[PDB]
Amino acid sequence: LDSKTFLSEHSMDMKFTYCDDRITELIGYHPEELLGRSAYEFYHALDSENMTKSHQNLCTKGQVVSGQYRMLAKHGGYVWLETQGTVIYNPPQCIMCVNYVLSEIE
Amino acid sequence: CQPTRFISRHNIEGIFTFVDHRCVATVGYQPQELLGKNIVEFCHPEDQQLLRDSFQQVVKLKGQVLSVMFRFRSKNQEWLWMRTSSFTFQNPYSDEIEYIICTNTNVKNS
Ligand SMILES: CS(=O)(=O)c1ccc(Oc2cc(F)cc(C#N)c2)c2c1[C@H](O)C(F)(F)C2
Repeated sequence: LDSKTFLSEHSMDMKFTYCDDRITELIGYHPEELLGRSAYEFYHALDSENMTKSHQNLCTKGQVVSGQYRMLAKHGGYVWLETQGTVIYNPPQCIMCVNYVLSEIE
Repeated sequence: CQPTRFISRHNIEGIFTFVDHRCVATVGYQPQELLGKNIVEFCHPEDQQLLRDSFQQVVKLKGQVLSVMFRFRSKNQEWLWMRTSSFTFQNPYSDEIEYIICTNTNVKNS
């Protein structure tokens, strides 16, 4: 549960601006190699249209639960995850993601 | 038979900045589904790096043609083989940052 949960932060274009180090012992990536890159680079092809839809829901509602999707692991295979996303607006500034790893690797 | 092919322009990062509407019949997305997203996001995980290094190289090649083959995810979520031929353009009356002109064709890998 907890040791399977990490935070990431995203710009409104879905790029990583920050990621917890915890993503290393779970998916392989180092956070630094993640920034500047679209989350989109990483979804499995079959989840892509669904994530697009959640992103639309996230921008229109302001908070969403993604439902289940797969992320290309660092050293091959795909890890299942579920994410809670929350738009932080100020007076849209960024997207906070709470990411829970459902499964192990492939 | 004429290959399906479409024109696009990108910034040096790879973001679509212009899309020729011939893309509908080539990859099934509308232009505005492409605009503002990086071309790497429609690319196969095994080919993303090569595409990134292609865009990096295209700028060092003195405006000559760079070609690359990669799998592109159609609006159907099918992997299509694309040959993208690209080159820089930089208007020599100015010193504005060069951008990248792409021709994108559905080809056979065989
Ligand atoms: C759609 S959602 O649940 O808010 C969501 C989930 C993961 C999201 O990004 C992530 C975060 C992560 F740890 C792994 C992956 C993957 N694969 C995508 C994003 C979202 C938002 O679109 C976003 F823009 F904040 C980016």
